Amino acid sequence: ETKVIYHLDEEETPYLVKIPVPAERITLGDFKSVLQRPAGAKYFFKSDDNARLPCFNGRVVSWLVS
Amino acid sequence: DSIVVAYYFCGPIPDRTLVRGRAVTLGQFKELLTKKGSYRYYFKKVSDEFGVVFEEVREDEAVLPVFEEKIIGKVEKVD
Repeated sequence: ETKVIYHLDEEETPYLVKIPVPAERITLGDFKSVLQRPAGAKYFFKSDDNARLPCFNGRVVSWLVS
Repeated sequence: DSIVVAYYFCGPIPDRTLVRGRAVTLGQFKELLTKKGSYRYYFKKVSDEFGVVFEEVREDEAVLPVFEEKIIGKVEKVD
């Protein structure tokens, strides 16, 4: 289970969602399967569905744009 | 014995309600709601686990976090 903190658009306080996939396999596909966000948002990270998400100490940090 | 609740129903700031205090539960919050099943709940919590967040709560038995002296929350719908 990986903790993912994402800033939605530009809201003050971000969101924290736990994804039941250990951080070795944390994919954008998993992030989408969790969020189930209308299309088509873009994603950035702090550092494709098959590609993994960069996480240090089991924390993913991301940004979303509608 | 009873605490204040204020949430966002996707968007609303519905009026701060009193809720009885036996540790307010997620199910205790969503029993105030109808036509659910596809709602999604977050609650502003003091945590910069490595400043504050809106942690998603999905279990009808989880304690709801307390911000300030209330339970500031945010419920939004899927599609």
